[PDB]
Amino acid sequence: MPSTFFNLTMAFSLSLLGTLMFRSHLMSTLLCLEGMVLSLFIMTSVTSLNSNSMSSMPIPITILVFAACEAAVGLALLVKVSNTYGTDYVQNLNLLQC
Amino acid sequence: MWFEILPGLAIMGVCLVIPGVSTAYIHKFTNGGKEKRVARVQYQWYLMERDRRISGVNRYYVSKGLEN
Amino acid sequence: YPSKETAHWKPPPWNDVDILKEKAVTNMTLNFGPQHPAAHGVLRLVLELSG
Amino acid sequence: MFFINILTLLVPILIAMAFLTLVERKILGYMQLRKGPNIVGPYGILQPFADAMKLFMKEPMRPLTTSMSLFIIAPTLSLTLALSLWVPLPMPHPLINLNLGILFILATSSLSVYSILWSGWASNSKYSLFGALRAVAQTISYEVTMAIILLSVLLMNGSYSLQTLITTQEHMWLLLPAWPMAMMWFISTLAETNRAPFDLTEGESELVSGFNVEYAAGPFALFFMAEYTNIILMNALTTIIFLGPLYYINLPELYSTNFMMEALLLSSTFLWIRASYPRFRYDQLMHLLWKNFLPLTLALCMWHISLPIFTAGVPPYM
Amino acid sequence: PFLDIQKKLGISLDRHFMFLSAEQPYKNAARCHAFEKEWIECAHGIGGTRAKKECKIEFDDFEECLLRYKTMRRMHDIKKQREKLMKEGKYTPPPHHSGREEPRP
Amino acid sequence: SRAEYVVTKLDDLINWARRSSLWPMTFGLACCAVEMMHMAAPRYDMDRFGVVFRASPRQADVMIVAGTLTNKMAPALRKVYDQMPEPRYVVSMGSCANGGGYYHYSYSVVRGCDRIVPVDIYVPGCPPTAEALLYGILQLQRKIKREQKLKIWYRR
Amino acid sequence: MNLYTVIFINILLSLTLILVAFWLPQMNLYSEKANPYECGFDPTSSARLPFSMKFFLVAITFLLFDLEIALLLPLPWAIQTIKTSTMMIMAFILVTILSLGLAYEWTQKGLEWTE
Amino acid sequence: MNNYIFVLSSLFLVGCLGLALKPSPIYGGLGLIVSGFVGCLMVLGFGGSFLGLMVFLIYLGGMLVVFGYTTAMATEEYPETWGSNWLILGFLVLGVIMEVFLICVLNYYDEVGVINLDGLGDWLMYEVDDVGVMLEGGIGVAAMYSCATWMMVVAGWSLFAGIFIIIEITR
Amino acid sequence: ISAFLKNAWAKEPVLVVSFSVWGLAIIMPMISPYTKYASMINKATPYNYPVPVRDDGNMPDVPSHPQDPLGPSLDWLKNL
Ligand code: SF4
Repeated sequence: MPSTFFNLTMAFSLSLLGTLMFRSHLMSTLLCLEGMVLSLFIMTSVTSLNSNSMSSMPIPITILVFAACEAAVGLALLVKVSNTYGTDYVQNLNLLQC
Repeated sequence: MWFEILPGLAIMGVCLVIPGVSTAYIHKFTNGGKEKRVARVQYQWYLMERDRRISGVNRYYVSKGLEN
Repeated sequence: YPSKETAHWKPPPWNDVDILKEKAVTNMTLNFGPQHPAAHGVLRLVLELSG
Repeated sequence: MFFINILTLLVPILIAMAFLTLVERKILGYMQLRKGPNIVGPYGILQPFADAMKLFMKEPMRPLTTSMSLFIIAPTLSLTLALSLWVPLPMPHPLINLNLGILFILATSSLSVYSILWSGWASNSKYSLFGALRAVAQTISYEVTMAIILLSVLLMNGSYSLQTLITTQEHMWLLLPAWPMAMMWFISTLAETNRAPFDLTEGESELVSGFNVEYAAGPFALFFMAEYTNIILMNALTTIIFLGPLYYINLPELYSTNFMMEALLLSSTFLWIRASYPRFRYDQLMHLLWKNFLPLTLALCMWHISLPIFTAGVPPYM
Repeated sequence: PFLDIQKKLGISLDRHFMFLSAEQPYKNAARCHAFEKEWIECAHGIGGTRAKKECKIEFDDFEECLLRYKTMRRMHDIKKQREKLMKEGKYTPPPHHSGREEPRP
Repeated sequence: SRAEYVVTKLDDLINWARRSSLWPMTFGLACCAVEMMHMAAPRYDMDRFGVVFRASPRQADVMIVAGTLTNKMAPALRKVYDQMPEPRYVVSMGSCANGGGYYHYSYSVVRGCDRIVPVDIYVPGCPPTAEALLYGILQLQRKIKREQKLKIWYRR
Repeated sequence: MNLYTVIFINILLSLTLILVAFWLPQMNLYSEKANPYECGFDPTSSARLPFSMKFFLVAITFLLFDLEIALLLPLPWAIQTIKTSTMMIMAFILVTILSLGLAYEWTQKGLEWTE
Repeated sequence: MNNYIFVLSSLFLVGCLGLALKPSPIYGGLGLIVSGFVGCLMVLGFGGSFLGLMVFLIYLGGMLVVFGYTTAMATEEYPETWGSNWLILGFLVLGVIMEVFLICVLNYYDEVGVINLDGLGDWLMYEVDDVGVMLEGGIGVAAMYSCATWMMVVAGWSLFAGIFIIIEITR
Repeated sequence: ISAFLKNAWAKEPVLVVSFSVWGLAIIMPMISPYTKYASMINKATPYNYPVPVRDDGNMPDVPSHPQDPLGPSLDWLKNL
């Protein structure tokens, strides 16, 4: 239990590091957001199962629901971004500097 | 005619009946004449474990009756 | 208060729209023949497709 | 002994698919007024093995533009999932009794799409990409309605375990209570297997070949083997869910035989349809599903939520 | 809650699954039900700052039941000492601890 | 008996597989493609002999050059032949393809497909009868039936 | 242990078939044989160029509908509840919301494809 | 079988590191599917069946859509894999070796506090109702339809409004 | 406006049947006489141990033996 939770914490931390450190592609960043979501889902489900707190297991499924909604919004934003600047490279996303 | 479809379909049918019969017979043979017990629920798993511990041979299928 | 770094900045457009360089939309080019089951044997119907 | 059981579940299934190829070709021939294969052995019984040999002995190819990793992975994954899906099936006693057998089947079949997808991307060819994206569309179509169909029938089954379906249909077929669900399930299985009329992911006419355009020899053989294993698997799933066989605890072999009969008949029906009908345009496939199957499927889902409550017939958990 | 709309209206949209002692489906009590109940009842009435000092015993017991650190360390020490004895040739496990026992139904 | 005996039987099995299952690529350039279609038709039924058409050259064995081979076409035919995987065979059907045919003295027509690819079986006609093409296919099967690849390796 | 064993055997069988296929046949490799295929005439561009999708809206809608299937799947266990009125009402509400969302996307020409 | 869950968690960390190094989105999605499978196995080991099967199903669908979008929009002429750039490859191997070193360091410094490579697997499942009947996560997740109805209400509204939101955004 | 529904039944039958079955699903639980029995059966299904209650002498209704006439009876289910 404790080692597994530590490992999941490290997984989430690495995903967050990848999110905060960009690398040209916006879809990749969205994927890192997903990775964070998955690590959190696993941590929550493990905690609930180990506690035998069945009254809490709706919460993880809601986590998935809202994460999917956010991902859909992100992909729509990607659609708009590509339809404008021809690609999804974040370098072109710098018009508001001035 | 259409009778010549039946050969390959016969090979089909034999090869598709073999799995179920084979698995049923293997289950019976390897669980001592009774089809494998199913542990859909922790209660059934507990009963099977009790049977294993009571058998004295560490096999759940070996049963003990009033004689015990 | 200007700076050497920002000297190349320009005022934002009065309406938010920015006169952006036109994106040259490139459409894939597909041979679709000659050796194609639906090309009747000897047609090089070079197709220009989007999706 | 479990290994002997594994052999007795895999070897006959592989042979069944091998001969399904021949049965398809011969049935199409006799339905098109020709004899089909009938030289390679008595009545063409050795043709499947001849073709398997030829494919595995033809040169395997590694085109310079391919991503060799996924190019070699995806076929292997296809065959692996095809074989694996046979595990949980109860015929009548399953090799592996999973409580959530139907969810297992759904997840594994849904993963099968990634074989097509990754193969189409790794081929790095235009027709391969077309095939991969058409597979995307086919999945987007079928999955949403497949899931609701299985849920609707499960509201009467009582649980997600497949073995429970036998006891549920101990008296009647599920088809009679739910033929409307059954026909949508049948068409959805047709779509899922990429079979005609919905044979778009390898539309030999439009695209010379879909995902498997750059694949030759043994890899292509693996893709074909996975396809014709999935056909039998889906027909078996229909036979188990609907068209319930007969279970007499004393006589399991009767269930085994009835299952073989019904599954063979439905698998033949697949080929019957292939020969009978034209092909859809993948936009038309998507519209068919989303704008006809999905509304009715959802309405029937609500109907089957209501029916247990107002008929006082909620099934037993366990 | 910042707005006590639920308390005002007398409804509990989300107040009934805040902890482990809360009602669980089909009366399947959770881990540390008793300890959490003790902590909650001890802290009820008295404020948070008073609780953090007064109900410390109950909270510590609940933490032990929930995370189980002291038990883990206890077992680690036992097994490390047993390993040291075994390497020194001082100890042998009893038959039941070695896997040969008379089963109890 | 001898390693030669076992190798001979292995080679026989190899060639039995290859000749029993050979999949022509869907190649057809002119009239002669129509007689190829008729050979596919119910009356003769190529499938009966294990012969089934496949579209992708990557999944074919025999290229049936049916029709005239124009200069413009020659590169495409050469590349599809090259892209076919080995072992691969070439069947030339019709005068158009065996030689220049009716259009032999023209400025556009390549005088024979054998110039652009190595041919195995030449089927004459204009158009060769579907029966003639079937006989050519059987001839190619005989050619495969005598291969001795494994034997030549073992003796090598 | 048994599920692991069967799936590992399946994986090993598939890998063994792949290895046989890749190490048995005689290989003659040259550039023309190894180049991509396009119906006889060399490619005019890469296969990695953007490939516009005309069903992106229904792709995202498929994500949302998959999650709503997710919400629905607990029904076989839920129906065993003692609060049947609430269970049925909530399921009807969820399915009605799904249907109304589909109806809106239909009437807004969403299920149609861009051109 | 004692190191089973730890090995699964470590493989999950490896998959998440691969995702973090943000390769081409196709390979990122591949690694993400592998990570989802590993998470499903972890949940199943802890005894929750529905939740793990559930992530697997949902994310097969999600990563299918991600594939569609990346190939329609997030593509280069030369997609970059993990081994394409020595920077990414070196930091991948570095992540593996550094995580191993950290595991060993924590093990030695405190053998019980966080990681306990000694007795690994002893403290997985804590309690079980041996004679209980309903214990599977399905019942807990079905609580939404009876007790935690507010939860399903908010989730359903989330999806419902999501439909309108994406419609207008993509307009 | 019977013409509207009738033309719908002629041209777009799927939507008509969908809406009809949706309405029937909403209606029937109220109409049906057996709806009451669903919750009663679910309560009947005994999935937890019936913990006995200490006999303080002020409990006439609760039985002292399973086969006693007092307490809940399931004959309504036995011949539902
Ligand atoms: S060989 Fe004769 S029949 Fe055949 S294509 Fe040429 S002209 Fe026509």
